[PDB]
Amino acid sequence: LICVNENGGCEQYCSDHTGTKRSCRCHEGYSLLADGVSCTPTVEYPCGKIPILEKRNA
Amino acid sequence: IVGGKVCPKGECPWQVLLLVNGAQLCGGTLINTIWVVSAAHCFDKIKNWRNLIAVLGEHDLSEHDGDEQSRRVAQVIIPSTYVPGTTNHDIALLRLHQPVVLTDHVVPLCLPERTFSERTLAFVRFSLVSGWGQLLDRGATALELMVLNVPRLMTQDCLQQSRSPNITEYMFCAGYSDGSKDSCKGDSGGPHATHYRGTWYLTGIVSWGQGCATVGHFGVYTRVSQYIEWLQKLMRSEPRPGVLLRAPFP
Ligand SMILES: Nc1ccc2[nH]c(-c3cnn(-c4cccc(CNC(=O)Nc5ccccc5)c4)c3O)cc2n1
Ligand SMILES: [Ca+2]
Ligand SMILES: [Cl-]
Ligand SMILES: [Cl-]
Ligand SMILES: [Cl-]
Repeated sequence: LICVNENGGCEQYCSDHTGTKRSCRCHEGYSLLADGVSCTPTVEYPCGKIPILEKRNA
Repeated sequence: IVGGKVCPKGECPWQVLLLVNGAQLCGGTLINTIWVVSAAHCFDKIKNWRNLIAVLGEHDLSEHDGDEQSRRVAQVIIPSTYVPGTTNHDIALLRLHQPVVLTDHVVPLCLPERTFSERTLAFVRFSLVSGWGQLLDRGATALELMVLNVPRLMTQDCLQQSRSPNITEYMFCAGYSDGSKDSCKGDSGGPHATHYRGTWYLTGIVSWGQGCATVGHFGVYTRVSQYIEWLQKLMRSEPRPGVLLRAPFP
């Protein structure tokens, strides 16, 4: 997988590595799940999320 | 904002209102608890730097509802390459004197990685622009925070579709050419925010031009992706005396 295509499958940030290697990363206030692509919040108020809406669907 | 709608209270929680001597100056974007991104030109004519205020959690300017948080601006950082009274490199980084407290009504927008922004975000068609700007060209400003969905155009396409402002690599086009929908005077410095897979990111800053919602012309926004590294480095830096700081770019 490559970052330039489909975001490398990453929910957030993507890094290409030597080989057929790819590493996904997450913004501060998020952690990467074991799927190696998904980001989940680790804090109450992560960036780029709208609480009243997040709650609205919680 | 011309031809938009009211942003429901709390749905634009990264939006900043900048005041000078209690008067509306510009918009801004919260990206961390102490950092705000705005537009350089907002500060062209600033006489007394000590009376600059940033307000978070603002919605309706006519009332106080207690969700509002005001902070003095401790630093205004602009790129070396910016020339007052122009549009190129129309970006500013503001350091708040004290952090804002994150709440349901106060949340930062994610500043993306450059690569991510360039490779992915840049291809998301529609993004949101917001502010308390003029509701009309030559009109009165908004009392309630307004928001507008605008589509992004590749610069080549923009130029073709347009009928002046020079579009640099440090800019991009977004909006409509039918004169119905645009950002406007009073909105400058506000966010152009882009959604991707459940999260919102900063992709643009409302710059400026002559008039708003001018037929045959699109909105031109500061291309934030060009500035990520510049911003990041600054955010890691210790404060310096004196409000205004010109910092080399790149
Ligand atoms: N479609 C749109 C979209 C967004 C828009 N924003 C504006 C606009 C106009 N004036 N300001 C403004 C705000 C806050 C401080 C200032 C002071 N700066 C200087 O006076 N510089 C300056 C320097 C040298 C010469 C002349 C001017 C200027 C604006 O944001 C028009 C517009 N149109
Ligand atoms: Ca209010
Ligand atoms: Cl303060
Ligand atoms: Cl330093
Ligand atoms: Cl000073």
